[PDB]
Amino acid sequence: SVSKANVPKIDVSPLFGDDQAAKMRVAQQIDAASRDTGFFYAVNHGINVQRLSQKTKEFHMSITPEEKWDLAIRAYNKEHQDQVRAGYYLSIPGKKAVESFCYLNPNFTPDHPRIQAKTPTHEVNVWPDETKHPGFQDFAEQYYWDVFGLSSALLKGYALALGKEENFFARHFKPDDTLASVVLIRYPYLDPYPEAAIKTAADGTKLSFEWHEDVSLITVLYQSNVQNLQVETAAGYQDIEADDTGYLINCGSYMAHLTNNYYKAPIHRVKWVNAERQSLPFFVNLGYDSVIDPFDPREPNGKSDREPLSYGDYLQNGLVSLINKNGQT
Ligand SMILES: CC(C)[C@@H](NC(=O)[C@H](CS)NC(=O)CCC[C@H](N)C(=O)O)C(=O)O
Ligand SMILES: [Fe+2]
Repeated sequence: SVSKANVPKIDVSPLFGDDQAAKMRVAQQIDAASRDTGFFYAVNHGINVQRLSQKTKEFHMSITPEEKWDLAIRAYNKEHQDQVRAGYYLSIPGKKAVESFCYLNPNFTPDHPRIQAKTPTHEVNVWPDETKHPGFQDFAEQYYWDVFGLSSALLKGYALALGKEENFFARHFKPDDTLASVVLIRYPYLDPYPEAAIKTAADGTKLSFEWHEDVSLITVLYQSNVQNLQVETAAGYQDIEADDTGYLINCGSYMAHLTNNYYKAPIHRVKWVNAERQSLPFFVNLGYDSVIDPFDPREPNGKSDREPLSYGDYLQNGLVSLINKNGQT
């Protein structure tokens, strides 16, 4: 009754090199996937995902309630009015299964100009005690830059796919000001599983997270090997097969805006599965003042007439809207 989505595996290794024709062949595959279901797996990416999964598991399984309160975002701890994005998102025993830890650009320090100006969406990361979680902060900050590098290469592929010079997106994706985030999500095995944490879709499917478009330019996702994602097509939802060696890639709504919906942001949802698993997205966000003039690849002259949208305004509105529509995570 439920079909399986065509999600190609694309070797992205040429995007790190200087063979221009091989890069074009990767771009063609990105274009094709982006115009079909909107998802592809990036393989030969060079990231040590075994260590990513191990270190994340050690953190999730060793952190205590005391530490979670100390790291909690404002939604769970009224004392932390400056932590809207960065920190711990608590589970609620008997009611809410998912829990997660979100961190932002490690360069956002108290001395950073955007932090000194109190610009919305910029926060300084909070971390657990080094002595209770030795090496965790070092690993997590290094991971940020590893996935930043992969994402920068992917953005070159997207640029070439759309007929632009390879730095068209990447020039706005900078270590000093990127609003990109990593979220380390734990979906636990629970017996009994709290019914309040299961949502029923219109078609009767039991869900952990309802349909949505991503608030991102692109989303770069690593998940353990438990099938859970579905993508909407005109003929209904289709299952995305899991692969715990690759990164699952899709566009967010900022890409849809700037391409006049040529690359749509695919609508997707998370099925309920009672299994211990990890979901580790990196949301590729630009800088607060980054603006890309919209264009329409379908038109010879590329004219669009959609309004340019500052990334900061897009992100602030998008994060709130997603909470209002799909709930506080
Ligand atoms: C579908 C997965 C990416 C994951 N869902 C998610 O991460 C969902 C939907 S994309 N994303 C969010 O809630 C937005 C988090 C943004 C983050 N706090 C920030 O300040 O940047 C899951 O497994 O639930
Ligand atoms: Fe998503």
